[PDB]
Amino acid sequence: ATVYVGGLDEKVSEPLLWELFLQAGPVVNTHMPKDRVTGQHQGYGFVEFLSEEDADYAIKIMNMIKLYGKPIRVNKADVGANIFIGNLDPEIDEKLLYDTFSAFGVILQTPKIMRDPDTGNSKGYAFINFASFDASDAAIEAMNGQYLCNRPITVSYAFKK
Amino acid sequence: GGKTGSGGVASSSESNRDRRERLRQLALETIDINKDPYFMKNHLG
Amino acid sequence: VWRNTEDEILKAAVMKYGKNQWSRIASLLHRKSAKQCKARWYEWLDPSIKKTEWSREEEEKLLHLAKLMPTQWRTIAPIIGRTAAQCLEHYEFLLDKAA
Amino acid sequence: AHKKAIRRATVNTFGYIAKAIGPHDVLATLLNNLKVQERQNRVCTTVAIAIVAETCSPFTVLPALMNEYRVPELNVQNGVLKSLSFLFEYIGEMGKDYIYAVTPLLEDALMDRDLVHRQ
Amino acid sequence: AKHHPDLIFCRKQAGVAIGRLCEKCDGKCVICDSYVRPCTLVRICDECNYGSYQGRCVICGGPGVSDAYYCKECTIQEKDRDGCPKIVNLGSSKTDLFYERKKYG
Amino acid sequence: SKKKLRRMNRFTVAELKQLVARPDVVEMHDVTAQDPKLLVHLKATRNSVPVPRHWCFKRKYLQGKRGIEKPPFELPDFIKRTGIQEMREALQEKEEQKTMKSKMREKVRPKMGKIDIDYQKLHDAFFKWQTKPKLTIHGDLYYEGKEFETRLKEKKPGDLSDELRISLGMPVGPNAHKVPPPWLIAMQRYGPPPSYPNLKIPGLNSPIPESCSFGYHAGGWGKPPVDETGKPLYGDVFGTIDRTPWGELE
Ligand SMILES: [Mg+2]
Ligand SMILES: [Zn+2]
Ligand SMILES: [Zn+2]
Ligand SMILES: [Zn+2]
Repeated sequence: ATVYVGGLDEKVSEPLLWELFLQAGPVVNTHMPKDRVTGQHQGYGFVEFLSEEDADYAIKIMNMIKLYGKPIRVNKADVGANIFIGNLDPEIDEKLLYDTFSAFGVILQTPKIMRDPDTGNSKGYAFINFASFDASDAAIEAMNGQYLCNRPITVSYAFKK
Repeated sequence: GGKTGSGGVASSSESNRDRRERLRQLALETIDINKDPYFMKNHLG
Repeated sequence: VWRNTEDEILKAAVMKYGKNQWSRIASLLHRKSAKQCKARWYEWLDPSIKKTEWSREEEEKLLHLAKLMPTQWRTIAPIIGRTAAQCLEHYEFLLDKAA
Repeated sequence: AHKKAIRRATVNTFGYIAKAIGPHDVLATLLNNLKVQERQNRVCTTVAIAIVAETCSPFTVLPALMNEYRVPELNVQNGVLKSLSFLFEYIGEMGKDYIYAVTPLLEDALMDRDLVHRQ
Repeated sequence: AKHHPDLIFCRKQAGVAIGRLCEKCDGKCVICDSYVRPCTLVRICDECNYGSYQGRCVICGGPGVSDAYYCKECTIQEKDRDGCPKIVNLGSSKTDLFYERKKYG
Repeated sequence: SKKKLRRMNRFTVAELKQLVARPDVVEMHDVTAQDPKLLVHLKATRNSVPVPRHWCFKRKYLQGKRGIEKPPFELPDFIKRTGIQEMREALQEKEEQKTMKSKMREKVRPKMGKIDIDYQKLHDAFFKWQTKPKLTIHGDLYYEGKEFETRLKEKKPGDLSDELRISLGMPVGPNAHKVPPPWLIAMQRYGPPPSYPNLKIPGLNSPIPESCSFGYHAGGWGKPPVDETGKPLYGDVFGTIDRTPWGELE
């Protein structure tokens, strides 16, 4: 029943946190046990919502939730660990893509489709940072060459800017 | 010697009200001069 | 008499105004005159006055003096460094502890 | 004064000269008195604001009372509360227009600022 | 008078004798101690109206000059229905001030 | 001791909680009442009002309210409109600049009619612009700290706010309905949260809220969920008497 609010926005108060937990499910406790001096939330928070499937679909919905604009992570309570991906589908979404590829590692970057500014359709390319380099190994090995959404995937550890 | 155009001299109530105000500014001063974190004025003065 | 509250308001006044403007300091207090504000500062509140216990040097002094100049406490006092009221009470004190 | 006849008559004449001139100026010099310290004068000014408000209709003097309740002193906040006590007893049945203006002040005072606030 | 808790009323049955006020006391209510909208007249107990007690201040006790009333608030809560509201005891304050004076001058 | 015989009478709390018809009502000390069956029956009567919380507290009541600092009273809107506030501010600052000399001087030579305020605005403010505040229903006693409770029992996702949507990166105002919160995307993706089978999503499980557009560019309502036959996944994402008051003024 316990959920980790990471990326908890510096000013997104327990009001916003538990008002989002209540709008999704039986919000029985949200808590930002925080820095005992600065008072600001800890960047890590513990929220209990009584139902396990409630917490599950809550974590499914609260990925990339933009508290104070920054995506707030809700889950179970930067060395270059990114995978770049070719042959991507233009029908893809970033939340759905995190839901798909995230089982090998959580989304330490939201999956950005490298798409032009002129039209707004994908070029078959993307990039997203996983948790670990071992996570990049697993993700890109179970997603390398296999059949993605529309175009069979092609993903490897990140080429950096 | 005096001067013309003046009002009188304040009665006890005005003199005591001004004394209390002066005593308040005094204490705000010395509280600063000791850089006292721990003092506050509440909404009843 | 004087209360801790008057005393602290005096200390603060003096520390702002200085030790020759007793009349405005006396305006700051209620039921107090400049004569009395001055007397209090120079009897008790001044941080030059020391409130310790008597070194036995100080007490042999006190006894020798209070015999050489009998009853003259404002004259005895500065020669030993405490106010005349302290010298006098402590002198009677030694006298009765010795009696 | 030590005599109650004098203070009663004094409050009445504040009413009369408020009837001659407008209310505003006498009412401003009366909120200033709520800045004094001895209670008998402040209780007598509290009855004088009630009278001014009842002669020249309450809608003239209420906003200034309700605003004076925002200055940070004990004695003036209790001055405007006691003044409303008197005023509502005087106007009697016409309270029904100002009851809604007033109540948000009273709940604010009944959540303490002092024992005397609640009293 | 709602001000001094140390005093007491006759409280015995009413009558027909109107009640009277001394000049110090003139104009106020007898329980509410107000100054306004007086509605009904006061009626006093026959015992507390007998003899020397005729025509006095219910409150003061001096020479009565005017008729006592009840404020509209006493009339609405029905506190005018309790029989003789005459204070039958002098209090501490009368004799107290009297003695302070008689010592002073 | 006959006191201890009365104590031998004193039911256990589970004794009480058993006999009475509503046990929730029974508190700890209820056992100590010279009439516990009465007491609990009277605590279970409709519309009655429970004793104030602070009868046992060792500190007194708002004496405990003590510590923090408080903002001054806040005037009603219909009284702000008349601008008495800034008027009296101006005079307060002037008189704080004044010194004792000038104060007595104006006591002796008043500046009559320095400033004024008009009637008919006070009259409109009391007899034509007044409003009923939010009142409390019967039985909501106040206690120390009631006013620092955000709210609760608000189980509904449709209830959005302004600070919420702002720090969500979503708009508040009249376009709130056409403004989708960050939850609707994964709502359409994997259902509503599984404590809220009975929540309907604006734009994902319910029709587009009026003048909002299904779409996947910035500001749209997506590709509405349906099955492989054409049946919506939750609700309908596409949107498939004489109540007159009886005696009322014209
Ligand atoms: Mg000259
Ligand atoms: Zn009388
Ligand atoms: Zn009465
Ligand atoms: Zn009688």
